[PDB]
Amino acid sequence: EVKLLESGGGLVQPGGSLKLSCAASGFDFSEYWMSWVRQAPGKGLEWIGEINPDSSSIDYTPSLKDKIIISRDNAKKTLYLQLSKVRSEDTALYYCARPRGNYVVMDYWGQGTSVTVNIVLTQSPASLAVSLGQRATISCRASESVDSYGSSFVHWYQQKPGQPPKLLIFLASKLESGVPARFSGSGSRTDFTLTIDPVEADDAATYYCQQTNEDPYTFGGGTKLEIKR
Amino acid sequence: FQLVNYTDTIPARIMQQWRTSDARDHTRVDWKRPKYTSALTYDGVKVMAEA
Ligand SMILES: *[C@@H]1O[C@H](CO)[C@@H](O)[C@H](O)[C@H]1NC(C)=O
Repeated sequence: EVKLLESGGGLVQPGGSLKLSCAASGFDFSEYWMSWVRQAPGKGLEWIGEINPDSSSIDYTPSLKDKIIISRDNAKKTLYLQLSKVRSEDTALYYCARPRGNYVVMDYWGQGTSVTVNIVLTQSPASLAVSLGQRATISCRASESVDSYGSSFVHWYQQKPGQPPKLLIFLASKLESGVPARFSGSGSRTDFTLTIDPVEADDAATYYCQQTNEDPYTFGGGTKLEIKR
Repeated sequence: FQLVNYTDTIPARIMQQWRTSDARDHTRVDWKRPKYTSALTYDGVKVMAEA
């Protein structure tokens, strides 16, 4: 299991350039893709940097090409989310991520850092409270087409306050590693539904259903999960 | 015996091509540890297209 460790947390002055280096532990990212997507505070994510396994096609964002500089190395396994002449509106929570767009084996986001410089992904319920060891099954409706060759090309990643967004499911047919077979995601052309049982204290976070089969491939509306007792 | 060689020019080019063409849209089945049958079907499709 890859575990990207980010370095360079803190603020920065104006006019300079914030170079965020994130070391990829475990193994190298030569055969696995990479991506550096920023996330706002309390809101969803945002695809800023698109890369490949061998770092061949380092695609930039459609509106943030001047606020990001993709420069990494596959043999080094150490990305660098650099930029040039960042503005004041770039104050967000930057974070890296391992191969998730083309990998469903051990897809997991990076550590992340903090700095202060159509499709309707509507999940339900956005806030709930279950007892200890209870079962919860939330839904996630969409406006565009949700049926893509049977296997719904969508996942469910839960994020906590201050922690990075960790992936739990993938393509609604293969759950992420680490966590046991307790999160079952499904859905038949109506809405993505993921059931978690039994409820635990570690699951007290804000879940989010993200779909990669429609634009944009960012986080959903956000479903807060509170482990009541 | 070994038939394919993912370290050559054209095989690595096709590898990077499918790796780039998979991050946007998810493939039906994963492409980890590919077999020689996939390369054989690829070559057959290319042969049919060229013919
Ligand atoms: C086949 O791959 C190996 C792996 O390094 C390489 O040494 C060899 O030169 C390759 N053969 C050809 C004909 O490219």
